[PDB]
Amino acid sequence: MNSFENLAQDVNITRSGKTLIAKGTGGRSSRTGYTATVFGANGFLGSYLTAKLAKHGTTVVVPYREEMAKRHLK
Amino acid sequence: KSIISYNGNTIEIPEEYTKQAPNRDSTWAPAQASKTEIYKNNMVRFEQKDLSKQPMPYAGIELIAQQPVRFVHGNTAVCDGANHNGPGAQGHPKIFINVDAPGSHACQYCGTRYEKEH
Amino acid sequence: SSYPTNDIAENPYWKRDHRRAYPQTAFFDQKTVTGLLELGSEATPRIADGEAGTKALANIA
Amino acid sequence: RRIMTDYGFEGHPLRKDFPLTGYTEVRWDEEKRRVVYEPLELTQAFRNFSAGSTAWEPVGPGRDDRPDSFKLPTPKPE
Amino acid sequence: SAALREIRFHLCQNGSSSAPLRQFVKNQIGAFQKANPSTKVLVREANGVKPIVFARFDHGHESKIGLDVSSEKEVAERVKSLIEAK
Amino acid sequence: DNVPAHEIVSGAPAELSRNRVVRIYQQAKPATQSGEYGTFAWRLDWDIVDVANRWENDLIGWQSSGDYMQATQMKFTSKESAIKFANKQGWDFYIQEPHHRKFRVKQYANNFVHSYGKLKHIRTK
Amino acid sequence: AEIELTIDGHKVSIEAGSALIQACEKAGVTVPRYCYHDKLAIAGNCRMCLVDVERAPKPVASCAYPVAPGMVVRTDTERVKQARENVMEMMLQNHPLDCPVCDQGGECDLQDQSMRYGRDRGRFTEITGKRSTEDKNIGPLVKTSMNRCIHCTRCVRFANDIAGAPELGSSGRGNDMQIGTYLEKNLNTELSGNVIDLCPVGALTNKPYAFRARPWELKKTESIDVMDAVGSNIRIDSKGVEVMRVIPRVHEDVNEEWINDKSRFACDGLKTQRLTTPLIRVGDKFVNATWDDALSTIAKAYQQKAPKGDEFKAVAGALVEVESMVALKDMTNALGSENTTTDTPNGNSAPAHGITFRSNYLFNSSIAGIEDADAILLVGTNPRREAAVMNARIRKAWLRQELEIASVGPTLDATFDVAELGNTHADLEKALSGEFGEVLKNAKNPLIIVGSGITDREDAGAFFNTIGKFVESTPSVLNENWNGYNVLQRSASRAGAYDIGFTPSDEASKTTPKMVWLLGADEVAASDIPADAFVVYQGHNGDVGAQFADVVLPGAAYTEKAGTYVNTEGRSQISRAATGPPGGAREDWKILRAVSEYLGVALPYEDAYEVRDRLAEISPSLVRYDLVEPTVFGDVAVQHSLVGPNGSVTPSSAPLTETIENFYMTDSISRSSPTMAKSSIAFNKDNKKNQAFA
Amino acid sequence: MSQVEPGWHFWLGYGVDTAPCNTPKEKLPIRAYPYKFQPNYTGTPGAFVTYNTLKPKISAWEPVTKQRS
Amino acid sequence: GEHALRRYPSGEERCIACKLCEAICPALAITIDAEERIDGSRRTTKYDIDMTKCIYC
Amino acid sequence: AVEKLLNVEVPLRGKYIRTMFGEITRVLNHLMSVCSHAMDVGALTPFLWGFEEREKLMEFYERVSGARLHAAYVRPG
Amino acid sequence: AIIATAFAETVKFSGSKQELQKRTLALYRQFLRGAPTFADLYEVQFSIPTIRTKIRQEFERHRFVDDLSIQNVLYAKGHMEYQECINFWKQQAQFLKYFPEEDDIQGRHQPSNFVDKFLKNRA
Amino acid sequence: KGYSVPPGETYTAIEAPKGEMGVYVVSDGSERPYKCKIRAPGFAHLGAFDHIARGHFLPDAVAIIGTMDLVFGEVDR
Amino acid sequence: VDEVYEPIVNPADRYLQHVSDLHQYAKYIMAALPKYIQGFSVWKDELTL
Ligand SMILES: NC(=O)C1=CN([C@@H]2O[C@H](COP(=O)(O)OP(=O)(O)OC[C@H]3O[C@@H](n4cnc5c(N)ncnc54)[C@H](OP(=O)(O)O)[C@@H]3O)[C@@H](O)[C@H]2O)C=CC1
Ligand code: SF4
Ligand code: SF4
Ligand code: SF4
Ligand code: SF4
Ligand code: FES
Ligand SMILES: [Zn+2]
Repeated sequence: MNSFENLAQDVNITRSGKTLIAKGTGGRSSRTGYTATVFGANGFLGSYLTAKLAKHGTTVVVPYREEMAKRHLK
Repeated sequence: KSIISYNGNTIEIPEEYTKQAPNRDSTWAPAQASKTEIYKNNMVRFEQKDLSKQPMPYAGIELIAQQPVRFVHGNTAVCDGANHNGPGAQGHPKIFINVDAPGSHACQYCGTRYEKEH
Repeated sequence: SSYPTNDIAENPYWKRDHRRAYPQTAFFDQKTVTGLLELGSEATPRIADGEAGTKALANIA
Repeated sequence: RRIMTDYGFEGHPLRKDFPLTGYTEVRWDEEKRRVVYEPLELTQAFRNFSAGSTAWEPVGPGRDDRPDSFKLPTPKPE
Repeated sequence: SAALREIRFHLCQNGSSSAPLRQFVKNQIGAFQKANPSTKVLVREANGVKPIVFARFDHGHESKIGLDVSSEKEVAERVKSLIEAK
Repeated sequence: DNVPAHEIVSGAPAELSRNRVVRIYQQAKPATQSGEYGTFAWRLDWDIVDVANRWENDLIGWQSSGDYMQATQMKFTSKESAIKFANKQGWDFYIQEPHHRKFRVKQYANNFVHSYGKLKHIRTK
Repeated sequence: AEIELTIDGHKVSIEAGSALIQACEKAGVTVPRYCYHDKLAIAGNCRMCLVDVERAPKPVASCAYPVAPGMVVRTDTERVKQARENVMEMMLQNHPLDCPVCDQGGECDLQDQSMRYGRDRGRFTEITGKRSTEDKNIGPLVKTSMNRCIHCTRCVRFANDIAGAPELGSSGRGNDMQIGTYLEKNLNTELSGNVIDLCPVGALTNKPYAFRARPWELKKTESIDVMDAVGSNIRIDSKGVEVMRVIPRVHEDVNEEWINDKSRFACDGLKTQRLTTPLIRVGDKFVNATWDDALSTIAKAYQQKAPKGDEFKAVAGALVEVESMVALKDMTNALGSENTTTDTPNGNSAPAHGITFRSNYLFNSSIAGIEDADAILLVGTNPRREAAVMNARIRKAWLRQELEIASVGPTLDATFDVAELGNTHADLEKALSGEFGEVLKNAKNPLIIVGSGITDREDAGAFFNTIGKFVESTPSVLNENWNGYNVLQRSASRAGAYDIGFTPSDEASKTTPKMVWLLGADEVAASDIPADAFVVYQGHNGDVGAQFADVVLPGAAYTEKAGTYVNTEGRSQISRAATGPPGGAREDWKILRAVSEYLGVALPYEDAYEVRDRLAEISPSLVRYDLVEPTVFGDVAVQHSLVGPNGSVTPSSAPLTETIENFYMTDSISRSSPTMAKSSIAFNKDNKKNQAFA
Repeated sequence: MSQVEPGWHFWLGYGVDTAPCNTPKEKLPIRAYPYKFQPNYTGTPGAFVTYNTLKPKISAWEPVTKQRS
Repeated sequence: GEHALRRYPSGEERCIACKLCEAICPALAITIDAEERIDGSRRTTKYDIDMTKCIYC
Repeated sequence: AVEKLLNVEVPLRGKYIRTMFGEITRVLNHLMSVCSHAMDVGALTPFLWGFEEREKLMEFYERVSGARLHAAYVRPG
Repeated sequence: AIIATAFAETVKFSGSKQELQKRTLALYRQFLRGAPTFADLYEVQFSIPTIRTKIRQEFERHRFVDDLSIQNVLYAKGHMEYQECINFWKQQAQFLKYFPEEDDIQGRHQPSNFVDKFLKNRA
Repeated sequence: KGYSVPPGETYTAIEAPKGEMGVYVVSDGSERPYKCKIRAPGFAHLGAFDHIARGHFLPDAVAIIGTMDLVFGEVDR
Repeated sequence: VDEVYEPIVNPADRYLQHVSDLHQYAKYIMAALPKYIQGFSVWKDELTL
């Protein structure tokens, strides 16, 4: 099976008070519970970071300027 | 209306779009999610979007309550939601509703209500 | 529709249930064919009468 | 050699113990810049609906259509 | 090893190997309980198991020795050895 | 022993051989129906693994799964064939034996027998 | 004695006097049916079992025609097929086209037998239409759409014969004959839900499940019924993560096609008020937390508090597995404690009947032995609220046999004539050495059924000493062929608990605890746990025990784990997981293993096989699944445990009180049910719908 | 083409010989709600946002605390 | 072509959650959930079609 | 195949419809095949001539079944 | 006729372990000789020694099998894979299924004891 | 549930426009097939490509693929 | 057309003579190769060896 290699646990509480219960084994259809916002996701490091975050179902919000530079992130 | 998010922040949505339908504010079933619960759990996908143009159809629970009761002379009322204006069946199966009891009684396919002339 | 199937009086379904009148799949091992050979068939019998033919069949079974 | 299946496919699909969806799936990994084979996760799980099979026997025994030349002979009673 | 705190006897109900242990439980169980008044004596049967005794001393340390012998006396000496070899 | 290890040539994953458990059982006669055709076949089904069985999707609410054997159900003619196949594929199994109804004589006349004493109960039909 | 007959050429043999349909079932010949059921009396009203007998000119009913020697039956020929077609024509004459809106769709005998044995199209086109019938209100559990009634009389026969509810009947005459209560009344019984399963049509349906699912959508898992120590065998029907319904399963030695209403309708509580994440008490509030943080807090509490010996208390409640209790006991003993305890009123002290021999806390005259019964004594038990299916069995025996039943306890609205003769220990001894004692002595299969509420008294030794003396004094109650000393348990975990030795020392009985781990334990009173103690609730629903707790660990319910459950008889049964547990919940023995490792100990097993081996090491009967064992030490047990150490106890004169003040709302899953709440408001004797003025 | 009102989308397409201008009153559908024609809004903020009309099947416990009296 | 849920001239919705469309669908594109409405009617709370699964049959 | 297993007889009108449309389908297949063979060998114009006739027959498919290509029209029975 | 491809081998089930021994050793030799070709054809980011290490690992996996027919099937499938690799039929994507070790470390938390798996719900 | 087909098996074929198209069905008495193999006419023809195209130049292979009339849904199924 | 007339006929009745022929044919094959043919089976113009 797949695994959540990024998480140490499946019940994670944020510093703002949100309870995040991970759903699944750790694949595409899995969800960590986390939401993220990567502000330079179009670029060189940001692409790899968003890939690693969304591999396990972290909801990435990608702010973008050029509609065409971002398409490879979907 | 302002909806408190799970991360502690506020989600401001107008009142027109927190209604479950334009003709009903509340839910009509237990397992039905409220619009506040929908926004609170999916606002990442509603953010820059227009709520004016999303689907918001009218609820039938409130439209079938506007339809008046039908009256019959007997213990049975027969319902077949036929068109009578075009060919074919175009309705639901023919159903016979008992109406001896005091109140009104609805069909199971449509919510047309029947009474025993009293 | 067609007449003998749309009729309302002399039309029992079991007289036109062809699905449940399906033909069986006949299977013939070597035992069953030497019976047809040593003995005969219901069309051309070559078997004794009574219990004698019964255990003659049983000797092939 | 294999003719239908993928070039490194492990398993023989039409076996009854092989599941409908198989064991693996594929995606494009942006890190590795490669099509990667990973275990299976479905967003909607398969729903069989074979549990609604009829509890009553649908079709009885058939009809004997052997010819009399190939039915064994009933011995005469006496 | 501060004390015995649970004894568990296992035995078939009609097996050949368990007749000594059966006799032991029938005759001496009261004396056993009186000699060890603070223990949990648990006789538990099931068809097909070989006779055996488990002792639990302290902090969940447990010892066991099988009771396939040919006399009630052998059962008694073996149980006493397990309750002494803490 | 000396049962062949067809698991080595199956191409299947090894987690089936090492981690999973199957159940071999006859389908219980339903209480909702008096039919019995679903019975008489020996089903083989995989037990649940908790983390991968079912979870709801956050987008539209579908029930997602990670278990690739959650809808598979083999059907056999007899208990022994199922056990042989399981052992050949290297699966650990539990055999759930079937519970059949108990035979008891049933008479229509017993509904109308004579009561010498006080009537135990008044029968409708 | 068996006879011989021929059915479709096949020769078969059954006892004489048997019905023909039974012979056809033994011969593998399928015969239709709507009104025949193996457990109900024979009615011959559907006229669908018709077959051809050479003796008779007309076709005869298989359900009613007795089996005779040398009879020849045919279930194949044209007369039979035409008969079935005609009967289904008439049956579907006035039947309503409700198949889409009917909850029996997909599991309807009418549909399937119309497809198999009936016509393809109907010839009913009359302009005056079909019959109509008004819907009845018989309670919040059974929903009525009585246009669909086909007048089989299964509901009436069940309610009047098996359940003892004569309020349901057959009013009217002819085509206007209507099944129901002639006036608005409720179907007040703890077995009402089996009416839903017996009706082959959707005239009586489950109300909380009313339109939730269809049968083909459902995974069907064969599992075991907690909510009572009967161990009723059930089929859990699941749609993904949601458990939709629970229906019975055939086990002729346990529950015999039936389950009670709690077992059927408390499934609504597995999806509300559940524990999905760990919680830490920071004050008056609970704060959601991780698993590492909660187990860290538990370890820090253990090290801050330093509980010496028996100051660590382990409480196990109803609905708990055996694996969980074994792990909790191993942990509690590795931490140096022997204060394993049950959630009963007198759980801090060991049982008066002792746990040395299994015969002392089990139903030794097994559930199929009630059928053998000639005399029964009920001491401190209402079997209608404790093991209602066993009450149905007692009735079944009483209706067909000479069975004389007495009771010492509260006067109980029974489904049989019960001959009440006291409420005190004085009256028990009076009865046992007076008249009913000789009734028991002269009997060939006498039963003395003692309740667990007796164990929940202080003066329980007085009782068990009296009953033990009477047992060892009377041969008929204890022979080499029959043991009549029976203890009826009301919760599903007590037998396994006593099997593994989950009872406290008397050294621990008098200790005030410093840490209290309470596992599925919702019956605590707020007086049994000190105010200054660190408490750890482990369960699946937040009802009582989690309110008290300082740390809450979410666990798995019986629908979410494959556990071992020991029933009253001593029958070990294995469940099966229908779903996985919700959220961040876990299997409970895994929780105890993890928290062991967080503490200064560690259990020696790591997966379920090693836990099974540990169960075998504790008691090998816990892995002989579904086998009810005899015992060779009945005499020894009654002499050692019941009579010996209990002579010192003096009896009270406090009257015996009923143990289960509400059959509904008995445990966490039921007290979290809204359906049980509705069924507790309704089905109250103070309501006019539940009492017929006879 | 999404801007073409229904009825005309069928007439334009040679489905019906009569336009919805010249259709009889009885062939027209009866509506108890106001008709709102909205074309395809893909590529815009008015694109349809899908969601779950249900709530979670398993309801969790809202923790409330009690004191040991 | 594109799918649609119809109403009666009442305005009430025709669907009654019988789940025959969910059952016959070869692509398993339909997903349905239902319960008892507040007015006692058999009506759906969930009706979803994945067009990317549907075959338009 | 399923009718041979079911032992049911299709009516005469259904047989005639199946035959007529099987030959319409044969016309469609040959219009694709011959005029793609031509295109691959180099003749471009027959493809575009024949595909209009394909459209004219696809309209009959659509009028009988509702689909231009995948009719799901001829069924068991 | 329909002639075989480049490195095809007719399916011939040995009736002896001693002959299948030689066949397996020859196949091992062929894999080792072809590993440079596997590194050139598939744009491989790692050593030829690594490829040979992987070959040896996959040949050790089935070292203690004793049923002859299972060994015959394994030899046949090994030759199938050799023909699929040496003739450039596979792509890099399928060839690198054998090499999950060479791809970078999959995250931080990879459980190997009980409490890890418990906190991650894998016990 | 569907209609339940009698148990058995059949290979039946038609003169499809591509050739002899066949279906080997097995019925287990159930509503679902136990086995359905499609004998596609293009499978055999593309298998015969090796025998037919040997000795030819590449422009002729195009004509051979075109006269086999190869759609690959049927080849690969 | 006022009334459509279609007789009720069993589709298997069309095969009976051919079925007998296949039976005889299979008997010949079984008698020619008794070392090899374990059985034969016949259903609706389909002979299996
Ligand atoms: N790459 C390197 O070698 C090093 C990088 N860094 C830093 O690490 C980060 C990595 O960026 P890198 O990996 O270099 O790839 P990029 O630098 O190409 O990433 C640049 C990102 O910044 C966004 N951006 C730039 N200017 C603006 C602006 N004015 N408004 C909004 N968005 C803007 C770009 O959006 P768009 O694509 O729309 O322009 C793009 O997403 C940067 O902070 C960089 O300074 C530090 C040391 C070395
Ligand atoms: S009872 Fe059966 S036949 Fe009658 S409406 Fe319901 S599903 Fe249909
Ligand atoms: S209500 Fe249901 S069970 Fe009772 S007679 Fe009518 S159909 Fe039968
Ligand atoms: S569930 Fe499907 S088939 Fe049933 S009424 Fe609704 S749309 Fe129609
Ligand atoms: S594929 Fe489309 S037309 Fe066919 S069942 Fe699914 S939704 Fe309906
Ligand atoms: S089963 Fe005999 S008449 Fe109903
Ligand atoms: Zn209606």
